[PDB]
Amino acid sequence: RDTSKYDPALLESVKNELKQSAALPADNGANKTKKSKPILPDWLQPKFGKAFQA
Amino acid sequence: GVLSEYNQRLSKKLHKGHLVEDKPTFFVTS
Amino acid sequence: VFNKQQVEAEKEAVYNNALSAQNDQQGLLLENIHFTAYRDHYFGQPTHGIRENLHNITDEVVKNFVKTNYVGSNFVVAAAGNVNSQ
Amino acid sequence: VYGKLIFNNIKEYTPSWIKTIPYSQVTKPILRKQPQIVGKINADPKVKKFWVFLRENVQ
Repeated sequence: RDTSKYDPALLESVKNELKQSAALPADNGANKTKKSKPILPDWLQPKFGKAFQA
Repeated sequence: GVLSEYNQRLSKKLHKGHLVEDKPTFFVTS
Repeated sequence: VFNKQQVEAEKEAVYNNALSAQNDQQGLLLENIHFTAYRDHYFGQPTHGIRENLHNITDEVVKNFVKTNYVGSNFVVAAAGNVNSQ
Repeated sequence: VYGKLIFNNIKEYTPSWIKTIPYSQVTKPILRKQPQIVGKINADPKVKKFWVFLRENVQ
């Protein structure tokens, strides 16, 4: 059943709300935080100085 | 005084006897 | 000389350094113990500073900081190695 | 109260559609020392010395 007795604005709003109600939310892949890449502390690493061995 | 605590504390802003925030609050650690 | 454009350029680098501070797990945990040990003092705040405030620094703030803090009584110059004392 | 059930198809721990407050709203700490809430009896220096003695001789 349908007819023009319903205001076009009302029909558009109803259709949009019906579409949005069943829409499954999806991730946009934005506003991401940096991923940690830990490295060994300085005291667990060789000292800066290095010369020609032999 | 010994009983002054009760008298002083009587003047408090608390929701139904519970000391709660009056609005949403958010704390972050830098 | 601290130019506004230079500060604008370095804002991104400082923010990236603040975010990457987590790479050194021991250092970040040291900053966390400083934060938890001194909650009623600015001494607890992380050395890299608050992230959201990093973009708020201007040239004038840096100039005032260096002018009011880098004073003669605060400077100690130490020398070692093959250096002529006189 | 938040909304529809979200299954494991969302890879990120924090879905994008959630709301994150700006830095303006978050309350700032009061990084100043505040007056001590202490009664008359314990404010007496002799009582403080007694507490220290008990701490460092018997406790």
